Amino acid sequence: GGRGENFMDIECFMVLNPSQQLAIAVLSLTLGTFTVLENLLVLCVILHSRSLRCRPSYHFIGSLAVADLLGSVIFVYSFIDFHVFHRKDSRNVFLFKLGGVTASFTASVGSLFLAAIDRYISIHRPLAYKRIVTRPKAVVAFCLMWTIAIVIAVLPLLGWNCEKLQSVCSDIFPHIDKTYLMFWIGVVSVLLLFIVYAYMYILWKAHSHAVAKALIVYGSTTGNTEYTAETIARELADAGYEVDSRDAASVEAGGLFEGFDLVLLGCSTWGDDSIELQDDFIPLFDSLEETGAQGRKVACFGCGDSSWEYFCGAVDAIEEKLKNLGAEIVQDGLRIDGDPRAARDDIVGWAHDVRGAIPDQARMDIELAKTLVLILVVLIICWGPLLAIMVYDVFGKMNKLIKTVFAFCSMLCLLNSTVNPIIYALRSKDLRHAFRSMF
Ligand SMILES: Cc1cc2nc3c(=O)[nH]c(=O)nc-3n(C[C@H](O)[C@H](O)[C@H](O)COP(=O)(O)O)c2cc1C
Repeated sequence: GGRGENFMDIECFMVLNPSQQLAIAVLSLTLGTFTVLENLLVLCVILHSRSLRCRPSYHFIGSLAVADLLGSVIFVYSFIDFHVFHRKDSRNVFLFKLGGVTASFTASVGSLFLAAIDRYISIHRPLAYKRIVTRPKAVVAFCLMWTIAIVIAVLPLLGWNCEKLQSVCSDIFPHIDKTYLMFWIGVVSVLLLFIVYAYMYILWKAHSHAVAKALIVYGSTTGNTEYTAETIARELADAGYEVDSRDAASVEAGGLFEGFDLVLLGCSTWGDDSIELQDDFIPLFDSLEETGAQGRKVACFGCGDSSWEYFCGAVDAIEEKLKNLGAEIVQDGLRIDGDPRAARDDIVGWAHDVRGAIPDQARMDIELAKTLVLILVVLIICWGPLLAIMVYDVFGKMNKLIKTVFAFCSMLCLLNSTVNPIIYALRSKDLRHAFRSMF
């Protein structure tokens, strides 16, 4: 060529111009540069803090984030190198760009593979897991994995080709050998098929010991016990519980506590002359034996005022019935005098003591399993469609329609690298603190 065989030179069927050309250009460039910076931000907090670069779990995030960065950098580079300067790509300069993107996804799948192995060791060798998967072990596994990932990108650059082999070309990518894609597609397809199976088994094994779901049922008229429950809700949410907070007026007692292994009942006391539970709680209290409390871990809280004869008599009545039902009361009830906002240190302190009802390792294994499946599903949603396009290319021919959706499916591949740093921020509670360490 000619017009040039250039990276990001797609068929570009244009419904509207030049607003599309102008607006999509700025939009796509801004999206790309945002990714490079936000994945550069993830790379920073990890290398910056020692409490994380010694963890084997952050050798997994850092690997993903530098894979996301390798691709987002190639995106912005090739976008500004062609849509702004209109420069031409030779054979090697083209394959290097494409190989970089290919390497970014390879290492991403390779990282999810190593994570599955770590979880398999945690499942099969829970006792000695800490001494098996160590910082020097994790570095070697990831360094090896990247060299295997890089090698595949360079293989096309180096040997496999249309030009060098005079082989059948790919209808999507210039210079690319069709039989190389079969090898590439098959390798990642097998790995992903295993990772999908593994991540399901990992998550299933993580629920065999414990689920990490807390239930909070509160009865409140003024809102003091609602504020108390919402405060307890966020402390348990940070500590790795899937917290479900419900007003007593909206629940049915039958089988209420099923599926939860921590249940926190809160109720205010309204003894005008006697002792009475908050009215929305009474229906639950009267049918409490239907909830499934026997053997379950529970604890009570409630707002009251000491100038009444029976200070927080409601939590007394609930705890006594929970004892009579064979519930496992984890600790003594929280009794808040006066305004709960003026006693927040106790509410948070109590929630911290209740937190230990389920061991840290069980909750941590569940959020690790939950986090991995989210990374995986996002990766299948974004990169999946593009892979399906490449499958259409190798076996049979393309279609005019598949060449058009490819322009938008390839943009899905980019926003996978943008939401992964967002996923790390929402689930890795330690990364948030390391971030705030640098203000
Ligand atoms: C009519 C009335 C009766 C009350 N009786 C008691 C009581 O017997 N024992 C107690 O500890 N507090 C009693 N209180 C105080 C409430 O429990 C207190 O106002 C509580 O903070 C309100 O809870 P809530 O806003 O979450 O519904 C009573 C308050 C009122 C207005």
